[PDB]
Amino acid sequence: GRLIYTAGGYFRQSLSYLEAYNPSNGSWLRLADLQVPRSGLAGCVVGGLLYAVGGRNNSPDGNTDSSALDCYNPMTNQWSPCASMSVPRNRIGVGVIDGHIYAVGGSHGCIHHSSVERYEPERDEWHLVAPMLTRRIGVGVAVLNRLLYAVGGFDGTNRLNSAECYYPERNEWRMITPMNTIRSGAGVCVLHNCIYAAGGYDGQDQLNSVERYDVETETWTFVAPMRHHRSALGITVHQGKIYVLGGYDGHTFLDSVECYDPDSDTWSEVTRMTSGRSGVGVAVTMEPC
Amino acid sequence: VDPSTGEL
Repeated sequence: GRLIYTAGGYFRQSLSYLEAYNPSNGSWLRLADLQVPRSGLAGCVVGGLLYAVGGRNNSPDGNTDSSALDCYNPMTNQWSPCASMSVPRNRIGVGVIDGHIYAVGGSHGCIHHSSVERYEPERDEWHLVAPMLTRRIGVGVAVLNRLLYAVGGFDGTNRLNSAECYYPERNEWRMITPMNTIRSGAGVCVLHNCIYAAGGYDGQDQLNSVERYDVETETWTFVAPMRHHRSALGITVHQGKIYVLGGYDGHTFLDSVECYDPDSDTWSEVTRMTSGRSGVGVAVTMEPC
Repeated sequence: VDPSTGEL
């Protein structure tokens, strides 16, 4: 039995909460807080360990974009610092391939990244790889068939609907079919043969629409929309289902957690986080202790 | 307020 981990986030100020949800009994667990508060970060799992990457600490004492990478061990319930990225990345995108972590775009100060970095766990090192064709922050990133996808985001001027794909063996980026909707800060994940883009901000209102890209047919298609509209949401897949946690709808920071079942193409409210928030890194791994 | 995230 695995769990859904939610790290950091934002509600009134960046939070350092590490909470976990168990789909089996619907309960939550609070774990060791993050050493430093952060939101706009990305989470991911490698070799059973949880990684909190980038983000920003939006506090009263001031904003501080982070280039930190920290590891959380369910076995000990403790956070250990790792090699830091060559640059701070707020509202970062993250994906994993062959046990390697890819940090995509994000922002630093008023600058929007197009750069990308790859982290080697065993050697504990980061190295820059080919930069995206576009500068993107608030970008959603997912990995399918060992290929990395960068969807939507913001290049400083316009919210994007475009997306591209990175092919490791060639260290090159290639644009792909753009989405039907301009999406910034959407939850992007992979389920079966599709890359999902849920919610986000199109420059006018937080979205509740969800579209998926078929790598084969190379086209996007709208599926059942989520109950709530939500941007800067946490997302992840668990036992053939999409889970979207929190986010901002333009009025309040949501605490609702919706679940998507492809079979019946329907969403359901499955639980609520201990409290509403946005920009939280999400990932799945073994339960603690 | 940031429309996309709701952050101040």
